[PDB]
Order: sequence, then structure tokens, then C-alpha cells
Amino acid sequence: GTTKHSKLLILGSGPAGYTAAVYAARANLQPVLITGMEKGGQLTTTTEVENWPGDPNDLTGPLLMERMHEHATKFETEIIFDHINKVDLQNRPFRLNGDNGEYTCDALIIATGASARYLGLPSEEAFKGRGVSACATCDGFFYRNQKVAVIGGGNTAVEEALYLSNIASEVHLIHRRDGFRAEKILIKRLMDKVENGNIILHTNRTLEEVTGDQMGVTGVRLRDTQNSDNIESLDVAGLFVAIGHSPNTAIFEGQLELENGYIKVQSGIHGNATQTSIPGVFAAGDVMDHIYRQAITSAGTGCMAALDAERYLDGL
Amino acid sequence: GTTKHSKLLILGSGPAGYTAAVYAARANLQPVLITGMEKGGQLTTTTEVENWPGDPNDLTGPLLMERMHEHATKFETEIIFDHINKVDLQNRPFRLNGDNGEYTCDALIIATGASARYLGLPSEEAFKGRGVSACATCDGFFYRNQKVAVIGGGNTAVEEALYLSNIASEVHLIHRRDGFRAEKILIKRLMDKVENGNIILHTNRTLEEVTGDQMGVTGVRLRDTQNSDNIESLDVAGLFVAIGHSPNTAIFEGQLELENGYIKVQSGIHGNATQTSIPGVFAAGDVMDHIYRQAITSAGTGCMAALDAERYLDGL
Ligand SMILES: Cc1cc2nc3c(=O)[nH]c(=O)nc-3n(C[C@H](O)[C@H](O)[C@H](O)COP(=O)(O)OP(=O)(O)OC[C@H]3O[C@@H](n4cnc5c(N)ncnc54)[C@H](O)[C@@H]3O)c2cc1C
Ligand SMILES: Cc1cc2nc3c(=O)[nH]c(=O)nc-3n(C[C@H](O)[C@H](O)[C@H](O)COP(=O)(O)OP(=O)(O)OC[C@H]3O[C@@H](n4cnc5c(N)ncnc54)[C@H](O)[C@@H]3O)c2cc1C
Repeated sequence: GTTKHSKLLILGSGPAGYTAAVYAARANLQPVLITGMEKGGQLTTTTEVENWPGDPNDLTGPLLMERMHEHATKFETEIIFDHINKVDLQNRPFRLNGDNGEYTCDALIIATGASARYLGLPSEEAFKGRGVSACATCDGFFYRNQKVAVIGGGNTAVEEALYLSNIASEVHLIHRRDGFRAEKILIKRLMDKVENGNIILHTNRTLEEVTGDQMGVTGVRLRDTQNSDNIESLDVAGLFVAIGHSPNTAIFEGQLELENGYIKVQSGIHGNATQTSIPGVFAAGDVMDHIYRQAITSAGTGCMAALDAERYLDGL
Repeated sequence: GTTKHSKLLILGSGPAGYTAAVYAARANLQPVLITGMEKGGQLTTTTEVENWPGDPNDLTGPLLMERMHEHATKFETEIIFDHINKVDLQNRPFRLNGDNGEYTCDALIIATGASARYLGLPSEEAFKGRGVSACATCDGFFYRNQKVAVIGGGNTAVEEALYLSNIASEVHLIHRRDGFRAEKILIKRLMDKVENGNIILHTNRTLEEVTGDQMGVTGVRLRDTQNSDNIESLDVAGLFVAIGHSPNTAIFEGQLELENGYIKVQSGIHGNATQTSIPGVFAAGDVMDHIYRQAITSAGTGCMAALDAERYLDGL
């Protein structure tokens, strides 16, 4: 096997990885970026994007990522198609083992993301990008003054339902259990919106099917209750599956400090904000952010990571 | 006078103000944005921008800001051309006095920036955007393998000279004093680059003139020493005036916690990262960031501020 050394190595080809690559390349660091299996990241799984600032019309997730790829290669970023399966971050240089070889580096930017999970239903698969969504902040404004359904039982699902009730005419929260596995302040606000307004609760229901026409989702078929096969039918314009994200950090367990699988960074207002618990290793994007989860915040921390990496590499 | 109330008010029309406006508008908050005197912010004072991610070619600062304005107005952001001169943030709703009236709001996003200072020389005025720059991270890659001059004596100037020595063939640091008003770790690294390389020091010199041709800067004329009018002439491709920034926060003194004029935010990885010392008041952009100072990091915190504001306005 081969062993390639780089001063700076970037893991991930989503908005955080690519912005860190254009800032590192314009700092004359000659960055090497490893793409992972999902070349272009999570945005290649969506259709229209209208909250990337400065792109009012006609943008899709694939088109933004094609442009980001162009930007990085313009500044001669070395892009390798490989995926990392093992890491040693306790010796110098850091050693990373991929499928096509070994990589060592003096500084590392981890931008591996936190991918959305779906239900696995064929009717859900059918309507992705045309009515089924996994991000309410992203797509909730398309369903303004319309009926919407959210499915899930954790913190994310109550958060998405709560955000959506200020946009949609009504929100239908669907869950298998007879209660939510969410935060105290979230369930207080939820029950206030249930009693004095917008959110219709649907506990002890499971999602059987996503129905729709040629243009998209028009309904959702539910079933069960506490002992009976009741079956409900709901007229809805969009479904927001909110069952959780999977931070891509199993490879870092026992190496870096994690917080529910998310990489813990230093943060703060005094610099070196993207540094993880190991000096020389930095993180950017959704892998270190479980609150905002946007392409613009991922590009912002990607930039911070490249400048923190440059300052580290120069003894500051 | 008029007194207009808004649920959410945004101050500033730079990248942070406009991104907070598109995220607030797509959250159905109907944001009101007040532009300030400098409509479009600091980026309207520069020429080519090639580190806004996903825009590899043909972008200028004015064009990005024209597009951001379009994006905000597409989502019906109410834009007011006015400037705030007095503020009361200790009573509810917050009261802000402008030149064309009074404004009250339930949540406030401050995105007023930190403007760069120049020397005030007519020859410097002449070459702005074509050889004279105030941001080395921004424009340093255009002067790769070329000679460059930085003028200033504080932390910023030593930081800019240090960053530039990895790009430029040589860096000429110019200062009036016989020493730098900078950090301990910065001056150690500076003196290492002075002795073993790239940085040529020019203490007890002042800048008399910026010379150049039709395409841009080709030189710099210096004068003085400790008792003598020596006059040096330097062949250089770019001048980086690094004498400091002015956070636009005089209006907030005694109201919010400041740190060398920069608004202190909560930061962190657990949400509500842009909140200042007052609940309901948030900050984004260069006004709260003295480390990275980029349009992409300003747009990223603009987004965080709008989502923090939305969560605040909804009792979370
Ligand atoms: C349905 C949906 C719609 C969305 N719509 C929007 C929208 O309209 N606007 C918006 O702002 N945001 C949107 N988002 C959120 C946005 O997709 C994410 O915030 C953003 O993509 C995160 O960027 P990232 O670079 O952190 O990670 P990701 O884009 O997740 O990319 C992670 C990268 O890391 C690589 N990687 C993973 N593991 C390894 C490994 N072991 N070795 C090497 N590489 C590895 C992957 O292959 C991938 O390239 C949406 C998300 C979803 C799921
Ligand atoms: C010479 C130069 C070149 C640069 N080039 C680049 C580049 O290539 N790429 C890059 O990423 N970054 C670049 N930058 C940095 C970039 O300009 C800033 O990071 C960014 O503009 C900051 O955005 P902001 O929204 O925080 O504030 P600003 O853009 O500074 O805008 C502040 C806004 O607040 C308003 N305001 C101020 N006071 C008041 C008040 N009292 N009432 C109401 N409104 C008020 C102002 O009118 C203005 O609209 C450059 C900077 C300079 C100076």
C-alpha cells in the first residue's frame, strides 16, 4: 500500500470540506481533500435550495456542490476519492487508513457530516424532494399556509413541529409511542400549541403509506392505536421525517471528545474555535453542529477551520 | 415623529444582516432591516472576491451584495434606509432612534460591522482595489510569489505580515515606531521569519507615497529614521494597510458587554450562540468577530442569529 503525506488533509466533500479547501488553497497550503462515499455531501440528496444567501432563484443542492467542486479545483486542491475506515490521532503525524491507501498529515480538518435517517418505506422513497423532506428550516416555507405532517418522537421532531407551526396552517405530529422523548421546555411549548392552536397530535400511530399525485404528496395513511387497528387517513402537502441524524464519527470514538456522537470543539470568541480536543485536529460542519444544520453555517465553520489550521501550522 | 414596531429588527445591510433577513423571512417573521449609511456594507468597497464559496469566477463585492439584496426582497423583507443614533435596550420593547423615526422591536439582531481604517493619503485613495488592500486573507493570493508591503504597528499588522509570508516571495513590514504593539507569540514568530527568511522590517519609517502605473501599485516611498530624513524607495506589487478596524458599537456602550469594542456573544455548541449579554438581543458578523472577518463567516453567524431570534420569539 501507498502512504501519502500532506501538510493539511480535509475529510469530506460537503460545503464545510469544500470551503475549507478554497480557504486553505488560497493560503498556499496545497490541501488534499478526501471525498468519502457521498461525493458532494447531503445537499446532493435534495432538490431546490433557496436559503443559500445571494442565490435567490434557480438553485439546487447538486448545482451548488458542482460549483463548490469547481471552486476548489480552480485553486488546485488535490481531490481523492476514498473513504477513511481507521484513524490514529495520538501520534504525529496523524495516520488515516482508507480503502486505497494510508494518509499522514500535520493538521486535520474533519468535515464528515451528520446524515439524515428515513423510514425505509418505498412510498417515502418515491416522494423524496417532491413532498418528503428531512429539514423543516430548509423546506418549511414552501408549505406556507398549508397542512403539514412531521414524524418522530425525539427532540428533533418536536423542534421541527414547533418551527413549522408558525409557517403552516396546521401541523400533524405523528409518533408510535404515546409520548415524546423530548426536552422539558419543548414539550411545554408543544402542549401550548396543541391546546391553543396549530399542532394536532397523533400518538400510537405508525406511517403505512405516503400518497400523492404527479406533482407530490397529498396524503399520509396511518394505523394502530393502544389495542386496535384503527387506520387514519390525512390530507397533507408535505411530510417531514424527523427521526434523527447519524454523525459520521464512529471512526473517532476513543480518540476525540464526542457529545452524543457530535465532535466537541473549543468554540468561543478568541480564535481556534474549530479545534477539537486534540491540538492540530479541527472540525467543521454538521459533524460538530447539532443546532443549526445549514449549508451556510457549514461553509462558515469550514472557513474557520482552514484559518485555524493555517495558524496552527505556522506556530500560532 | 413616527414609531414603527416590528417583531424582529435587523441592523445592517452587509452579509450578516442580509442572510439573517432571508432566514428570518423564510421563518415567517416578516423582518424589518435598517441599512445604515453604508448600504451593502464593507464589501461594496472592494473589487474581486474569490473566496465566496461556490463562485469560482467573475465575482465582485458589489455584485454579491446586489444579489443578497435581491434575495432578501424576494422574501418580502421590509428594507428601510436609515441609521441608528441612540438605543434603549433595558426596557421592553427595545427602542431605537434613527434619523427618520423611532423603532421598537421584540428581538434585535445587530450586524453593524467593523470598518477598516486607511492612512488618508491621496495616492493610497487612488490605488484602492488595484493594489491597496485592507485584508490579507482576502487578497493575499493575488500577490503569490511577489513582493508585498504591510503597514501598521498593532496585532493586526503582525498577523497580516505573518500570513502573507507563506504566499509572497517577501514581506516588507512598515511602522513609525521602532517596535510593534503586538502579542508575545506573534512577535516571536515574526522575529523568526525576519532572521531565517521572508520578512523585511522597516521601523521608524512613515509612508509618503504609493506609486504605480495604469494597472496598479509598483512601489512605496518611505521617509525618516531616529533623527534623519533618509527616504527609502521600495518596489512592491501590493500594499496592505493594517492599522485597525472600528467596530460600530459606540451606540451600545453601557448597554451590552463589549470586548475592545466588539460585541461579546455567548458562543458555544449548545445553541443561542449569537445572544449578547441581553436576552432578546443577538449579534452577527464582524461586529462580534475580530478573528476571521470574512463574508462567509458573517453570513454563517447571520443565519445563526435569525434562528436564535426565531427560537427566542417562540419561548424556547
Ligand atoms: C433533505 C435535506 C435537505 C436540506 N436542504 C438544505 C437547504 O435547502 N439549505 C441548507 O442550507 N441546508 C440544507 N440541508 C442541510 C445541509 O445538507 C447540511 O447542513 C450540509 O450538507 C452539511 O455540510 P457538511 O459539509 O458538514 O457535511 P455533508 O454535506 O454531510 O458531507 C459529509 C461529507 O463527509 C464525507 N465522509 C463521511 N464519512 C467519511 C469518511 N469516513 N471518510 C471520508 N469522508 C467521509 C461524506 O462522503 C461527505 O462528502 C439539507 C439536508 C437534508 C438532509
Ligand atoms: C478591503 C476589504 C476587502 C475585503 N474582501 C473580502 C473578500 O474578498 N472576501 C471576504 O470574504 N471578505 C472580505 N472582506 C471582509 C468583509 O468585507 C466583511 O467580513 C463583511 O463585509 C462583514 O459583514 P457584516 O455584515 O458583519 O458587516 P459590514 O459589511 O461591515 O456591514 C455593516 C452594516 O451595518 C450598518 N450599520 C453600521 N452602523 C449602523 C447604525 N448605527 N445603524 C444602522 N446600521 C448601521 C452599515 O451601514 C452596514 O450596512 C473585505 C474587507 C475589506 C475592508
